[PDB]
Amino acid sequence: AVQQNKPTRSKRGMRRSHDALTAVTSLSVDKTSGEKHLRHHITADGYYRGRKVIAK
Amino acid sequence: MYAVFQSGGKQHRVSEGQTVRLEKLDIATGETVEFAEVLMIANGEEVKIGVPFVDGGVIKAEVVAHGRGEKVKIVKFRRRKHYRKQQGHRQWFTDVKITGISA
Amino acid sequence: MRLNTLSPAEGSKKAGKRLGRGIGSGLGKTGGRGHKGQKSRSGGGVRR
Amino acid sequence: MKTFTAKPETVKRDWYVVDATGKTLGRLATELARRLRGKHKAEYTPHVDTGDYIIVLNADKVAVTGNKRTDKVYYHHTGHIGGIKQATFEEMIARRPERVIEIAVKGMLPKGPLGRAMFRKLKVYAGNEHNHAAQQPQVLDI
Amino acid sequence: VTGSGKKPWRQKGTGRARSGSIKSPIWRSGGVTFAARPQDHSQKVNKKMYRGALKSILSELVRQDRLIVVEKFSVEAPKTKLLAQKLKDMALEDVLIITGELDENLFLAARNLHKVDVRDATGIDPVSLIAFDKVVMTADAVKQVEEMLA
Amino acid sequence: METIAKHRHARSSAQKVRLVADLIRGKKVSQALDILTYTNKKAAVLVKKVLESAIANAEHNDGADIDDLKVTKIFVDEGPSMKRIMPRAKGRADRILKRTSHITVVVSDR
Amino acid sequence: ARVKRGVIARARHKKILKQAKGYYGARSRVYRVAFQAVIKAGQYAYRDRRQRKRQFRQLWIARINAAARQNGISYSKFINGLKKASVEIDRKILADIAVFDKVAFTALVEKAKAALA
RNA sequence: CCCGGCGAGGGGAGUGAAAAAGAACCUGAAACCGUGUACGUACAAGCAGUGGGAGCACGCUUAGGCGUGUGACUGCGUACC
RNA sequence: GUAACGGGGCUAAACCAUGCACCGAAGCUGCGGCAGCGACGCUUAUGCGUUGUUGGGUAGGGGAGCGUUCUGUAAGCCUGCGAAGGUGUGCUGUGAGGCAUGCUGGAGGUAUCAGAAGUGCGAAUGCUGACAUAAGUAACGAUAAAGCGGGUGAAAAGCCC
Repeated sequence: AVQQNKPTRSKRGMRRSHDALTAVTSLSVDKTSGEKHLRHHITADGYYRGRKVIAK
Repeated sequence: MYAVFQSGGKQHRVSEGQTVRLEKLDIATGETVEFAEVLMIANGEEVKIGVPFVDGGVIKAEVVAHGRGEKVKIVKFRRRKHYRKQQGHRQWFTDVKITGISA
Repeated sequence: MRLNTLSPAEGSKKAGKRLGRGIGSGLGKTGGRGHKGQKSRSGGGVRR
Repeated sequence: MKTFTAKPETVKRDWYVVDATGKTLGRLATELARRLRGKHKAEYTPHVDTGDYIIVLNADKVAVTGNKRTDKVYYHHTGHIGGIKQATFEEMIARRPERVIEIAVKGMLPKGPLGRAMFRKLKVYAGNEHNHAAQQPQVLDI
Repeated sequence: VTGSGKKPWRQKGTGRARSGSIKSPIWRSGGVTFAARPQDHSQKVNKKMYRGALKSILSELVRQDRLIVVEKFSVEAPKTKLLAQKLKDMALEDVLIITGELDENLFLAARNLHKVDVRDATGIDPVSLIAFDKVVMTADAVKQVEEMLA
Repeated sequence: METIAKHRHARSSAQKVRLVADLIRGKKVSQALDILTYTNKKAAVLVKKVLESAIANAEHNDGADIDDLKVTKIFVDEGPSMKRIMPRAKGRADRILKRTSHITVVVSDR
Repeated sequence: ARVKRGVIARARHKKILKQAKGYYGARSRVYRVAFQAVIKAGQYAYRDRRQRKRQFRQLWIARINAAARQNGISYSKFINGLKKASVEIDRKILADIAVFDKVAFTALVEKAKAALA
């Protein structure tokens, strides 16, 4: 449409308040290495639950 | 204990030990303010008087400053008419500290 | 030196209106020319 | 000098139990609203809600007096269906019996917010079953 | 402003300004509405009012003891250094010298003197004459100024 | 002991960097750097270089130790903006303004 | 003589934005809306210079009312009894003793009800 | 010397009277967006102001009821040209 | 949507016959401050003491003062022994305004009084700049699309093989 008057700067931070980036609730390391991990995916050296997978 | 007296055309409630400010006096700092125009004292108990300026009563005070106050401004305005006006006034005072008012 | 101490006789220096200055001033808008009509506008129309 | 004026910590209230069985709707209600403001009391203040803490003992049996009742039908239009919509005089005492007194003192209180703080000091409950035994309510006949 | 009579225009009544001409004083920069013209602020000056205003300032110069009247004040040559050694000797600083005779030797002096200055009695200058610490005069100037002030 | 890294004239709108900074605000430096490594997104590598430069001059130079290093401030400001003509319907030539950010990381042991 | 225009106005401007200290949004950072606010502010203040005394006067009267009515007389009947009773200027602003130290105020009131006719 | 592509940009260290003169270098407002801190916002309501006001931070208030800033809350109340 | 007492409430808290009370405005009045001017006294070129009705106010008229830009006393006198300008605060006046000062600032400044004026912006659906705003909304250019492996490269869903 259009608008009546110029909106306030407090409005711009309120409209953004729910769309913001949310916490990760900390992290994982391996059961099996001193290498650090990515939670519930696999590193390049296969470390998750040891073994080896995917040596690319 | 509280009491009422007349500073002039305005009447003032005041208690024992109170520093209060009122409309201007002639009297200076180093002299005594005292009021026989005390209209009643509200004492410890209910007071029964008819006739004011109570003859068995006083409110004793002293001057603690004679000065003039802060500058107030008065704004007069009415829209669409191009009527805007300002005035100042400062007003003089006296501060008194009350020692009298019997129990 | 004595120069710069002269002054006009009483009321000889009239000073005069500036017009069109402040909005709290009483004088401002229209100028002392009133609302609308040929003489509130700039100088035109009718001959001498 | 300046006047004394009220502060939220200074307010006393005290606890009252209002017999409503001898009574009629408005003579309880305007006396109750008056106490409920602090207009029964010395307020000495424009902005602090003083009041009493009020228990209404019953009000489940409150007569309106005369024929105004059967056209006092508590009118509303929430958002649907042609017509005004309505509610009987008979529900408001027979079911949720508090409400007849609540929306009787309500219109006697100032604007929005201060009347919402005045209003929330009243309770009526269901009737002859009040729960403020432990506060020791001072009985009042009107 | 030259180089255009253009109207920017594209009508009036279109969410914008009256847009009359490209040369308008409100057109950012290049010319403003009341900028300056040549000035000449001089008037007639009334001759009977003027000479009696100099009788006024001349009476004050004897009443205020600023009129010394050194007899035939001059230097030998048109040198600042002679006039400056004379004024120190007379115990005078920053004084208005009136030559009566436009003799070159006084008239080409005083250029080096920071606050000392030379004028002629012919049409004696009234802005100068109320300033300076003293009026030095010659008796030859007092005569020729008086014959101008009648 | 404190070190600023700023990255001026950075290739971002600033709301979009502030989106990433405000997640990692007050986290302490080493965890904020993991959370930042494993967000793949392009705004987050851009901010890493200035997060990393900050912590890195604290590990050398004027600093001492980094075990007690914490991210004392993290914020982003409007850098100098460029105006470009956007091609558009019916031969409309409206302005699009090409933003940059001047992004500030400060770390201290304070 | 080209005058700069506005080295006087910088001092009127900052006085206005200082007087506009404590106000919300544009009234505190934008001069146009600051100027608007100063005019309405001082008009409101000026109605309320008088209006404050009338408003309070309602309260001066109603505290004296609860006191009097606990003393079994109605307020207007008490004031007319005291009027009928000999001299005393009294005052509506008088009773500090209505809300606290409430032992007192009865003797005047008790006098007025009796003297009433 | 640190981060970095070999980049961009800042910082430390050093230079000068001064970089609170750092290269777009003169000192630098105001819009503008963002940080740091204080106090505040979940019986919560409209020109956002006025009049009344709990509280708290800071200020040894010679502690002598104050100063400083903000303010729950609420009587009253319709912008300027 | 009560909404023909302003509303709650009232079957007397109504209405009618008689009357008294109270509350109720910047009115009426006194205090404290103040404008101009009438009257009388001193007694004037200027004023000051007592007293007095007065003083809501636009268009508009008239009197009076201020800073800004520049001259003139200013060829003096003050200045890195800390000048304009920026800014927060206090003090002060009837208001415009004046003054003092911490922070900033690294060269300029200044009355009394006279004089000249391009002389105070916030509006002209005024012109320009910086840049806000609805907005992180809308946009992904004939879907002459792409898949996955290796590589340059700090980095590849768009490059290269």
